[PDB]
Order: sequence, then structure tokens, then C-alpha cells
Amino acid sequence: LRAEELSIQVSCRIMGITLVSKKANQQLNFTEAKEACRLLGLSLAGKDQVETALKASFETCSYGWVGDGFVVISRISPNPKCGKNGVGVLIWKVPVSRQFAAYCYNSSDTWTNSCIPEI
Ligand SMILES: *[C@@H]1O[C@H](CO)[C@@H](O)[C@H](O)[C@H]1NC(C)=O
Ligand SMILES: *[C@@H]1O[C@H](CO)[C@@H](O)[C@H](O)[C@H]1NC(C)=O
Ligand SMILES: *[C@@H]1O[C@H](CO)[C@@H](O)[C@H](O)[C@H]1NC(C)=O
Repeated sequence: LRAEELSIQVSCRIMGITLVSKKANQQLNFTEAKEACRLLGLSLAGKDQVETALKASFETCSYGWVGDGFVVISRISPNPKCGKNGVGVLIWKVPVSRQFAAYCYNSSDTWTNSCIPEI
């Protein structure tokens, strides 16, 4: 996996969280998801860290790997095409060979929204 084949799909990180995917037609298996975050200087987020981001209204319509070894989606408002209309951080247990996006975590972030200065 090469860094140049990655897409960063959240520029304003919410509680340290971004979503990373691959510019190509295949996405990231579990090993590749960890590598994608590592190449960016980030760790693969845990589900608990995505829940913390959801509390700050982080939302996606992509399943992505977390370090717990399954994929999650972060939902604020129900949509039938995103986590089967659920809200929450929803878990889908898939083979580690299955390709999805990756949730990466940036521990250096100290603001709730990295685009919004806070005291
Ligand atoms: C984070 O900040 C950006 C920049 O204003 C904004 O567009 C985005 O909606 C914010 N996200 C959240 C979850 O507050
Ligand atoms: C994940 O993909 C890589 C190719 O980048 C491959 O070497 C590895 O075996 C794959 N892992 C699984 C569990 O299939
Ligand atoms: C994490 O976010 C900070 C800003 O809070 C940024 O300066 C830094 O580059 C990010 N992490 C990495 C590995 O770049």
C-alpha cells in the first residue's frame, strides 16, 4: 500500500477521527486499513473512539475498519442506505479480508472539531 493511493475523506476531524479510503476501485482490508492510518501518522481508531466522535456529531455513510477487528458506521440521522436506517455507531462483523474504508484517530487533536478553535 502506497500513501499516494489514499483519500482523506474528512478534513475537519471530530474528536480526532477521520475517514480514509482508497482512490481505486478496491478498498482496504483490515491489515491495509491499519497501514493506511500508519502511513498518515495516525492509528486505526477503536469503536469507542468513533462513539466519542459521534457524540460530537461525526457522521459517515461508509463502513470502515476499527482496531477492534470489525467495521462500523457512524450515524446521526436514519438513512436506509447507511447502516440500515439506524443511528449510533453500528457494528458489522466481516472477514478481515473484506475491503472497506478506515477510521483513523489523531491523538494530537485537542479540539472537538479540528477546524474550530476551542478553549
Ligand atoms: C467542523 O467544522 C467545519 C468547519 O466549519 C464544519 O463545516 C463542520 O460541519 C464541523 N463539523 C462538526 C461535526 O461540527
Ligand atoms: C490484505 O491485503 C493485502 C494486500 O495489500 C494482502 O497481502 C493481505 O494478505 C490481505 N489480508 C487478508 C486477511 O486477506
Ligand atoms: C493531528 O492534528 C494536528 C492538529 O491538531 C496536526 O497538526 C497533525 O498533523 C495531525 N496528525 C498528524 C500525524 O499529522
